[PDB]
Amino acid sequence: RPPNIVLIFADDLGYGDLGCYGHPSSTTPNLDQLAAGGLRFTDFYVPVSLSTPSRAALLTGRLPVRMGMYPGVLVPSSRGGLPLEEVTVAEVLAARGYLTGMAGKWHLGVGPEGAFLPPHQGFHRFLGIPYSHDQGPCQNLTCFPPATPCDGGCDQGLVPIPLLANLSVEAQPPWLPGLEARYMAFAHDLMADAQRQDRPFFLYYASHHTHYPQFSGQSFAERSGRGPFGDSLMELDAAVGTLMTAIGDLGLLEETLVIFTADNGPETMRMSRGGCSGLLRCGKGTTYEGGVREPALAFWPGHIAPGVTHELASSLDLLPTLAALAGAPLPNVTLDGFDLSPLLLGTGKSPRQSLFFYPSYPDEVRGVFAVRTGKYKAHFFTQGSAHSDTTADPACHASSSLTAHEPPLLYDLSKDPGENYNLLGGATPEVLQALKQLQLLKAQLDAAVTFGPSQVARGEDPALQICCHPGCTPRPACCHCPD
Amino acid sequence: RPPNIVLIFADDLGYGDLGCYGHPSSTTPNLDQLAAGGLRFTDFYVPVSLSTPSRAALLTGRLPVRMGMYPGVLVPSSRGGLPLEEVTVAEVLAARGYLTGMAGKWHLGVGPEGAFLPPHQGFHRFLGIPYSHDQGPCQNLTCFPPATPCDGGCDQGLVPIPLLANLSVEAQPPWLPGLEARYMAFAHDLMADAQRQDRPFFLYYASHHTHYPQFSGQSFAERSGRGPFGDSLMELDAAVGTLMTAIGDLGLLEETLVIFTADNGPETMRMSRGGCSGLLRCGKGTTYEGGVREPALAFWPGHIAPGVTHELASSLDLLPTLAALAGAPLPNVTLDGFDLSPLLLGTGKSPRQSLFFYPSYPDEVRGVFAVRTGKYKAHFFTQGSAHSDTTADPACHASSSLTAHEPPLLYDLSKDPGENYNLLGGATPEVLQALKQLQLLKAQLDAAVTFGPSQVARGEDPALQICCHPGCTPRPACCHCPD
Ligand SMILES: *[C@@H]1O[C@H](CO)[C@@H](O[C@@H]2O[C@H](CO)[C@@H](O)[C@H](O)[C@H]2NC(C)=O)[C@H](O)[C@H]1NC(C)=O
Ligand SMILES: *[C@@H]1O[C@H](CO)[C@@H](O[C@@H]2O[C@H](CO)[C@@H](O)[C@H](O)[C@H]2NC(C)=O)[C@H](O)[C@H]1NC(C)=O
Ligand SMILES: *[C@H]1O[C@H](CO)[C@@H](O)[C@H](O)[C@H]1NC(C)=O
Ligand SMILES: *[C@H]1O[C@H](CO)[C@@H](O)[C@H](O)[C@H]1NC(C)=O
Ligand SMILES: [Ca+2]
Ligand SMILES: [Ca+2]
Repeated sequence: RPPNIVLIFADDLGYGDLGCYGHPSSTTPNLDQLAAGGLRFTDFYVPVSLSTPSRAALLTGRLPVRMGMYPGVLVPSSRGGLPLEEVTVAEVLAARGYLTGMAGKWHLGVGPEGAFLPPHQGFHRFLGIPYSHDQGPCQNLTCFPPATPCDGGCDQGLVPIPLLANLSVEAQPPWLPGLEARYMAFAHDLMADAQRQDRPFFLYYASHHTHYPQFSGQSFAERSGRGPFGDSLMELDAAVGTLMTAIGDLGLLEETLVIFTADNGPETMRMSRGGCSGLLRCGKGTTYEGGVREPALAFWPGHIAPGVTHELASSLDLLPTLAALAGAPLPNVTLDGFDLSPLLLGTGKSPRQSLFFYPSYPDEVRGVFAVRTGKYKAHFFTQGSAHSDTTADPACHASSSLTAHEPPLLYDLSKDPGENYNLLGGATPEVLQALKQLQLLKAQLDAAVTFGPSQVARGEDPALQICCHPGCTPRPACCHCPD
Repeated sequence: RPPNIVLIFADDLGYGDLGCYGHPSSTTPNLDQLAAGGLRFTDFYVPVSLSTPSRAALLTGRLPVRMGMYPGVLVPSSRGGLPLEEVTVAEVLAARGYLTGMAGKWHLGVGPEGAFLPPHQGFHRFLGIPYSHDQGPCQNLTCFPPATPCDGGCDQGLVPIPLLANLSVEAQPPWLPGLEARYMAFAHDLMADAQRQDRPFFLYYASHHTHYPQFSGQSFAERSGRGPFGDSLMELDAAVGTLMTAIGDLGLLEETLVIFTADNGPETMRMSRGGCSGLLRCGKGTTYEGGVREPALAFWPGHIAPGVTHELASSLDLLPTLAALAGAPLPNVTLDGFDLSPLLLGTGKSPRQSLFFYPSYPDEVRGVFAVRTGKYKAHFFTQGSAHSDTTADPACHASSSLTAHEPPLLYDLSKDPGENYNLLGGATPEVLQALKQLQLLKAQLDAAVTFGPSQVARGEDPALQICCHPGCTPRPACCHCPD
């Protein structure tokens, strides 16, 4: 019998946000304990620094550019979404007799009759928002009780964010200070049912947590010490705790594999209400460490030895890793990941020796922007980001345009993870030997990988906006059904 | 019977260097365990971001500007040093019947016949270099065995660094790849003797560790994963381990209070071979968090509850804290510190509510550069530093000259410890109320504190350079006695 997999996927969390990762004020008790009793990756990456592509790669285990999950992210009125031909981790496990279930943010397309929603991609049960919770007007919405409004107002001219239970709207807009509660409930039931069915569950908890606007329940409002972002993180931390408790009460501790990560770097344009990359450079939207290197914590008593690994690993490896643990047959499609089970089980090292990064807006001409092999990371193309704005380092700002590099900026991450000192900026046979390998790795991938038809380029059709009242007037303002 | 105090004082270590503080490659096993089994301060500060003044404040418990320990640091040919009228933590404990002992860097003056050396300031035994180990030519010196030279060559035109055993030279220059060994030996003996004398020991371990040039024994050379700086840190970590072991073998675990800290922020001009402030801003020489906020770890089983405190605390508080634990009578002099024992013993909160910072080169006209109260830190004067050069943020570079601020740059460290978003940059009654308190605190201190006669201004007399061969020729090149 395979393990009970629980894959938590935080939204917009930085490398230096968790308490166990070095943040001064952040309050993350449950996660620190999870990290104290299980593996803690120091070098865990994501292929792209954005929600849509990152999430796409997590579920399919393939590079975003293959399935056309570019450029940028999907909006509510988008026509495209994650192709059904693409097999997700949920589909692979479902066939293995798993009771799959998702709670929260999808952001992988909605389409016509909801053809791109979770139920069609492999999940049995679902409860959550089809996209980023800020992609809908939030002027009237309350982020913190009793009646503290959400700052910014979010995206205007759009239908209020709906809370989809499978394929039907349960609320619109859902009460944010209590949205989290519904997810934990949905989780507990999913696990309980799976237990009394003698069936292994797969809980994909994609939290809206630490993505803007920052929201929380009365139990966390001004209770973190780190303000709005802190309160929102404290809730995410509690959510992990309640899940661990629920699993504990069911006696499934040594029979449950828990994984935690974030989809991309901190949106620093959010300032005091945004994440923190820590020592890493820049954040969301950039190919710098601060935008692609996300935290990670493996937990599974009796199988996962408590420690800290520096082995190379990516979210692209989760599908094969989880498939291997479940004994589930791997798909025919060419996966860009590896089986990290040896690393987790402590029976060997990670197969990951090289990493490839693509920008927010990629293209077949330039190709991969950054490539890492061992401790060396080359930067063939550097670019700033609006998401990485307001910081002290000008290399992150949107002002910094796309610049080419020949030879590429070579960084020894083992001694310079902050990417401040370029080696080629001037050599050493070791460095020179690495340069050649990195330049070849790029060329070999660019030639092999072929960009799939851009889904985001399919266009926007406002008629696709999920409305609570079908055939309503005047849309979209008339689509309501609060709690 | 009072506790066995062991005060470790690292040299040039950053906030984000230790593994338990969030560094990706740093290898610090022993220190992480020390931090896992005892208090870990997230907000621990030092009055000035330089060796001499910082160290002066540690031992005397008073602000560097009072005793004239400015401007900058003391050189080998300096005439001044820490005034004997000033009572150190060693003197207070000595009267309490403590077997005081120091190992390593002094950097608090040498003077004429060594009138400023440890033996005159309160230490019974001593073994270490009278100042920074880079303040002497290191072209021929070996930093890493078998024969890997020290980079940079260090300070030229000076007498090679001597290893002073009390008041007499034991070696000059001492073998660096084995200097650490001598200190640990000296420590073990100090503790053993104190034990068989039924007397409490006071071990002040001022390591040269992580100060340039980076050195290490064969047991750490290319063994840290983080290069030269990593190897040097791994040794410092081992040094802490061997001390813990020695204390363990003597059965003095629950009877020994261990404290770890650094004197100032990371010298970033050293680049890949320098420290790391982490999320904090700038480093050594600046009044920014990265230069004044140092790591800290309290350890004392059965008395120190394992946790992480965010309470305000400074190195200025160590003297009174340690004096209180030892039951030792506090000196008549006005101390700028507080008794942190309640915090350590978990019987209460810290008395520290405000912190004051002075620049590398201070003056009576400008006064304190930065003031902190609770979670707000004002910047009345900002300045860069040559020590903080080569970084990405231009506010740290020496290029950034001393600029005044009215109103001062107000930062809410609880949500913005990185000092990126100025509040007054534009308010909130809370902020406005804090501004007034901070502006008053500055004015009240500037008026009260009177600058003591600048010791570093006393001049340089080359005849004061410690020479192995007295009445030698041709000096200083002729002062030798290796191992
Ligand atoms: C999503 O739809 C499925 C049915 O397609 C729901 O599953 C049933 O849920 C009830 C409890 O509400 C159980 O008693 C049934 O055994 C479930 N059937 C199966 C086949 O699993 C599921 O609850 C729905 N979830 C949401 C959030 O709407
Ligand atoms: C520093 O000087 C003191 C004497 O002033 C030395 O102390 C003696 O050390 C020996 C061992 O070497 C002991 O047997 C004596 O009992 C010690 N006497 C006292 C009064 O403590 C000390 O060893 C010297 N240390 C160095 C490093 O030179
Ligand atoms: C709140 O105001 C916004 C415009 O600021 C509008 O879009 C929304 O419909 C209003 N809703 C309520 C409940 O007042
Ligand atoms: C080594 O060379 C330096 C000059 O580069 C000189 O100061 C020193 O005395 C020399 N020592 C030896 C042992 O060669
Ligand atoms: Ca995201
Ligand atoms: Ca120093």
